[PDB]
Amino acid sequence: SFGKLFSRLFAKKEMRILMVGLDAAGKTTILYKLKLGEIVTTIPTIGFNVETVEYKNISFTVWDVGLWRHYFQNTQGLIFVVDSNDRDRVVEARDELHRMLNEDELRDAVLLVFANKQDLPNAMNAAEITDKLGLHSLRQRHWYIQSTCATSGEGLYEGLDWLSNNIASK
Ligand SMILES: Nc1nc2c(ncn2[C@@H]2O[C@H](COP(=O)(O)OP(=O)(O)O)[C@@H](O)[C@H]2O)c(=O)[nH]1
Ligand SMILES: [Mg+2]
Repeated sequence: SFGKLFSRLFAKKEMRILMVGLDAAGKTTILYKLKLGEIVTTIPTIGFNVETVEYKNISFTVWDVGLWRHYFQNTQGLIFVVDSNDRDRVVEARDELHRMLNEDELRDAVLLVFANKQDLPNAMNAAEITDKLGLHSLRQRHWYIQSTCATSGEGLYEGLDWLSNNIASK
């Protein structure tokens, strides 16, 4: 499944794909669903828990948003996970997304937004999320938004296919 997607990137030097988002967005769930290796938790500085899956030359690195700079230098992809059902935190998610995009060291990173929890009845759809995250206003960035249900895995392949293809082409 996902392994073949990411083995496209074999030619690259050691790289990072950062996946961030507010607490409860579904990040840990997605990491587990990838099935690309054990999720290992480290605490590099007091109060800062990082989860990492190392698959071949790729480190999937996950923390909650809402001294990160040393991680950015080899980050090729940025995945931003939003709870599509959490209307009351979408403004906060927009702010955290754009602060991340304001980091000079992430200028060239490819952006994948997972609009997660699409299984939920009252979830905002991907178009609403796009509007509310100000994605249409980005002009230099390569970005894509993908509707997902992390607990079933639905949508993960499609979004990761896009992400890996976009990094690979560089
Ligand atoms: N309904 C629904 N629940 C989800 C989905 N993805 C994750 N969750 C749930 O949301 C909660 C938070 O997930 P978690 O992976 O720990 O979020 P994290 O804080 O971003 O690491 C858990 O109860 C998950 O089962 C989804 O697509 N749909
Ligand atoms: Mg988590």
